[PDB]
Amino acid sequence: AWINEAAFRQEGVAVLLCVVIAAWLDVDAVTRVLLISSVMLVMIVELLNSAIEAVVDRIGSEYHELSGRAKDLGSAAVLIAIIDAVITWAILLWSHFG
Amino acid sequence: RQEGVAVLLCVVIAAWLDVDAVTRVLLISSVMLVMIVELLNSAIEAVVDRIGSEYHELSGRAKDLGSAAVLIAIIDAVITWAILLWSHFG
Amino acid sequence: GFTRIIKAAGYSWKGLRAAWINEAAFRQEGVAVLLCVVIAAWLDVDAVTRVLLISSVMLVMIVELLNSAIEAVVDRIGSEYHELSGRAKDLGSAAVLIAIIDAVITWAILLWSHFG
Ligand SMILES: CCCCCCCC/C=C\CCCCCC(=O)OC[C@@H](O)CO
Ligand SMILES: CCCCCCCC/C=C\CCCCCC(=O)OC[C@@H](O)CO
Ligand SMILES: CCCCCCCC/C=C\CCCCCC(=O)OC[C@@H](O)CO
Ligand SMILES: CCCCCCCC/C=C\CCCCCC(=O)OC[C@H](O)CO
Ligand SMILES: CCCCCCCC/C=C\CCCCCC(=O)OC[C@H](O)CO
Repeated sequence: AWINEAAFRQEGVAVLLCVVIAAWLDVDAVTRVLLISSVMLVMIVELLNSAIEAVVDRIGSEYHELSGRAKDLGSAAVLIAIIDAVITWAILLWSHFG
Repeated sequence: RQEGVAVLLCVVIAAWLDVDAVTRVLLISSVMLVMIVELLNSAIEAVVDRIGSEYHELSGRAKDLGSAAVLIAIIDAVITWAILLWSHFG
Repeated sequence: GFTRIIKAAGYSWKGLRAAWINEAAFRQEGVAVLLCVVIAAWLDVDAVTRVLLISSVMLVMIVELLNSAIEAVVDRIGSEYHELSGRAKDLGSAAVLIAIIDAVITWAILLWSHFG
């Protein structure tokens, strides 16, 4: 039901492409696992974030400081996850094709 | 809890196999990740239920989203074990 | 598309800033994580090992943030004791601890192999 939204689609596709790319690369096994897991974690974390966003919104439209805060914190996690993935790919591919 | 059974076993098997430390860290973390995601999913369910037993579009949305996260974590785990065991026994 | 990023980035900054400003323990964890990343970056190890040392402490930060987000929600609903509120927090806290243990182990194991 949730898959049919422009934000999740654009997100799922990026990750999915990375997994596909990671499956084609001529890298050793552990590197391949690290390339795939890192981007999948992005998707996992984004899903939990959106889940939290849903709960907040479920409570209602009336703004509360802690409502904004839960979403910010959620967003921050997605950001750290993405940075983790960027760092992971950078280090492992530089090592490999550099 | 039978998740810890599945978990301990994965930890046992990973401990038993003659793999290097890096491989062993990945076999274990991939399983630990499923547990972290499940506990966070469960926490989100706890909150959805704390708000009300009554149905709401957004309450089900939250639960579907958390559940999809657990699934992706499980898939990540299966892929990790497949790839590493294939390579270990390659 | 461009704005989704810009918006989310700004929320992310507010989240980090809020977590930092509100708890000493969060700041101290941030210091620990940053020291760990820096050490991992300045260490004579292969790339995969470097990535594991780094991603393991990052995960700690990720689960810390998600869990604090859940706490924010619980606290938002009511200050009153409620079984499901205590439970949400208990579960979330379990998650954070596992992430931390996984990290300590990951570093213990990998640093043993390299140095020992
Ligand atoms: C060689 C190609 C890959 C290079 C390495 C980098 C790949 C891994 C990094 C990112 C993939 C996930 C991106 C998520 C989509 C996104 O931006 O979401 C923004 C908002 O929607 C968040 O709410
Ligand atoms: C002679 C043969 C030796 C090799 C035998 C290989 C056996 C592999 C056994 C287990 C791997 C499991 C990977 C998925 C982890 C997972 O699913 O975590 C549990 C949760 O999903 C529970 O909800
Ligand atoms: C590669 C490392 C990426 C990050 C790794 C994870 C650790 C992140 C640690 C802290 C998050 C940002 C903290 C912001 C600092 C802050 O709030 O100062 C006070 C001012 O706001 C007052 O006006
Ligand atoms: C986000 C969009 C990215 C778009 C990128 C476009 C350019 C293609 C780059 C890499 C693909 C893999 C290419 C290398 C495959 C490779 O290493 O193959 C060796 C062996 O033959 C494998 O068995
Ligand atoms: C129940 C079975 C689940 C099956 C899940 C499929 C996972 C797809 C991942 C990679 C595709 C490429 C194949 C990877 C094989 C492999 O070990 O690659 C590492 C090293 O490159 C080896 O040298």
